Amino acid sequence: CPNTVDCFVSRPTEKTVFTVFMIAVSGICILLNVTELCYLLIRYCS
Amino acid sequence: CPNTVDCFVSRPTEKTVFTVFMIAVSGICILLNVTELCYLLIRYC
Repeated sequence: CPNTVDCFVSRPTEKTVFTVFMIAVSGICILLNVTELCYLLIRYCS
Repeated sequence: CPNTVDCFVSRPTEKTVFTVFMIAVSGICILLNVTELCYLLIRYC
């Protein structure tokens, strides 16, 4: 490409909405897994 | 034009060749007119 070329993405807004949906659900699964992990490690130490 | 575009000139080499000729000849015309300034100031002054 000579110098800098402008390029345009297809459906960027819809892709952002689904990205937010996947990230937020993925982050919740991190909290749920962490909560269960600490629950077991609370009992194991106790 | 978005960002910087590349453009290509038509016959750049032939145009440079003819540019030197016109510049060089006009330099000769300057010297000739200076000579007429000297042969006319020697006669008068």
